Amino acid sequence: MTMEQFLTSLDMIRSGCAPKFKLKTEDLDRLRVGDFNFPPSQDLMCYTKCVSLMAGTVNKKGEFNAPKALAQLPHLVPPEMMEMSRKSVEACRDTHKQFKESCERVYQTAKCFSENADGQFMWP
Repeated sequence: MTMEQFLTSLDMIRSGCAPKFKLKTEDLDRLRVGDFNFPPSQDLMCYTKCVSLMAGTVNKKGEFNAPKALAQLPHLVPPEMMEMSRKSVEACRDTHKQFKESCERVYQTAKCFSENADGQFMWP
């Protein structure tokens, strides 16, 4: 997909997950620009899980699937972000093992992607 299709896909992905949770707009704005530097509610963490379940990068237990995430990337991120994402998959493949609860596992992995991002990171 192109950069333009990607940017617009962020809103479409959000639309399939946000109505399931009680979320603050200011928290979603921050996640959208990759700022995970604030305490998340349970709802916001489970929101990251819903987004990642839509992407197919995690299972319902919140376990990140690095081989599948790598095979999914061409369908998720534009060519400009492939390498950053590839690098972030590798650095964050084990983050999920420090946490047991599925929503926290995914959230912590997403936060890792944002921190390890060597460029701008955007979350739906």
